[PDB]
Amino acid sequence: GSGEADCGLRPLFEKKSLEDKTERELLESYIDGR
Amino acid sequence: IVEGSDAEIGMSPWQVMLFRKSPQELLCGASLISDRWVLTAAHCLLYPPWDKNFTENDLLVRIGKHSRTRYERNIEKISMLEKIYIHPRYNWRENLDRDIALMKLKKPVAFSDYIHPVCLPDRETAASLLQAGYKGRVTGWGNLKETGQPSVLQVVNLPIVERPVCKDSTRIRITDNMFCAGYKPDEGKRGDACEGDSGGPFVMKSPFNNRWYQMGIVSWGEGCDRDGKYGFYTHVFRLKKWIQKVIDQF
Amino acid sequence: YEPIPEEFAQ
Ligand SMILES: C[C@@H](C(=O)NCc1ccc(C(=N)N)nc1)N(C)C(=O)[C@@H](CC1CCCCC1)NCC(=O)O
Repeated sequence: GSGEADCGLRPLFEKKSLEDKTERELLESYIDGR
Repeated sequence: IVEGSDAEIGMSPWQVMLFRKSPQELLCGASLISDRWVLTAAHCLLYPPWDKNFTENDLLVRIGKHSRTRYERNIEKISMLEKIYIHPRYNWRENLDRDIALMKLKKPVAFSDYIHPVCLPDRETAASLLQAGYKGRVTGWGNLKETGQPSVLQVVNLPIVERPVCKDSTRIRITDNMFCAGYKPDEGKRGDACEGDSGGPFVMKSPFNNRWYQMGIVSWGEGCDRDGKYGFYTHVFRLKKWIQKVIDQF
Repeated sequence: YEPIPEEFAQ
């Protein structure tokens, strides 16, 4: 789409269903988190 | 990066280092948006007040790095610039408005576990995520304190701040192609970008499709991690069209 | 900074 399909999916994380140590901090803030 | 922490391997596969040939030193941060294009801040290349005016042959592009000073053999890839494009209306004279530039690599780079392009936002994505309070991530090899540097790539998650608060924190004339981020004085947590992090990517992970998008570019600030002060970033979506033009025209 | 190979200096 607005970026070559595949962009934004990290080889060592998203593509293997693993998460980095602080990415949930971001997702928790996309609503009402702090 | 001030008050951050060491990034983990492969955490920012799009992080690029602008390396100066002579003297060999860190120049700026940047980001890989495709196999042939890197994005960075225009003040990394042009800024008269400091007699800065680099050209294609004055620097190299190092992709896939983690360590700041070591040549990471077999992992990092060093690329050469073919062409540099500075936004025609970059205002270095007044408020650093439109602080953006595109660099065309001589040859396409091959992706790996440590090299992968970030996505560029589209109208819908920018509108959903670019909201006050929503956190983003900044990465860099820059200074650790305002007044030395890190051994490994640093990272910090920072909340985007309401436009009003950004305006009332400085005397500099803020524009629509900018946004600021950082913790407020009474939030307990702190952190910020700093000299050396310039041109670096401010990203966000979409909760809709799981992808990372670059929303901003480390532009300017007054000091580093000072209470009451905030970091300013180039609003990438606002300049998205100039980006498309440049790319499919050259 | 550790020196980077020469074939890159262009
Ligand atoms: C080119 C920039 C610059 O140094 N960018 C690097 C830089 C410094 C600090 C931060 C931060 N988030 N705290 N981000 C990026 N300049 C000259 C500035 O940011 C000026 C501030 C204004 C200069 C005139 C044009 C508007 C910005 N301050 C320097 C400093 O505080 O160290």
